[PDB]
Amino acid sequence: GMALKRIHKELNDLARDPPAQCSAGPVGDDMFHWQATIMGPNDSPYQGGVFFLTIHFPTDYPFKPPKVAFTTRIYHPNINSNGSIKLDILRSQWSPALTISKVLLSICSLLCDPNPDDPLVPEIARIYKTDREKYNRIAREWTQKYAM
Amino acid sequence: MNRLRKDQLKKLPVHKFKKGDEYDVCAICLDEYEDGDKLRILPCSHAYHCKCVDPWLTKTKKTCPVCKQKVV
Ligand SMILES: [Zn+2]
Ligand SMILES: [Zn+2]
Repeated sequence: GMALKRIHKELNDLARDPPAQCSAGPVGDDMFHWQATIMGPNDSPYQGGVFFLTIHFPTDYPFKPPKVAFTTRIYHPNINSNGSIKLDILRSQWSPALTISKVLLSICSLLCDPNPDDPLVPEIARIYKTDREKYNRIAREWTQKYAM
Repeated sequence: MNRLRKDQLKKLPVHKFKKGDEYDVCAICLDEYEDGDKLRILPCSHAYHCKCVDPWLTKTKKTCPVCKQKVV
């Protein structure tokens, strides 16, 4: 049973090296159910906010990707009303070499750099392409309303 | 076919691990290689535990877990 072992080893590695940009841990005693917090990157409309995410590890992890979703609402082109994320490594580009730490780093980078090419919400991607001040302002609004 | 068959898997080399070799950690299981482990070697020179990469190479995909390179 590689899943439990690797999840424990990953939690140990996160204890030894804490990433300032995010922090995660098992919600209770279900090692296959974690809760993560991603901090808003500086000089970004999400600055100052703290976004919570739920993570479910499959039983044959790391061979299948974890289910990651946003519980805190966020105004982002690639993130849904219910909170799903259009990230390749969670769907098509999953690899057994990826850790939950690398997944949270990829999510932080997607927050820093949204992907307009294939968006989960077309309206926000259009705003980003056309009106960036409106995009930054609406994301600031949403961060003040929900992330705080 | 995306996956590899077992006869294709057996054509990839298996290296016995000596303490001084070029690999250190199995990118999959994240543990350090121990003296005597069997390692599957890929065409791109990436290596893993047999017990770790063989299930991925056969059950799921035939690409490298690190560099996405197909294994032919
Ligand atoms: Zn291994
Ligand atoms: Zn490779």
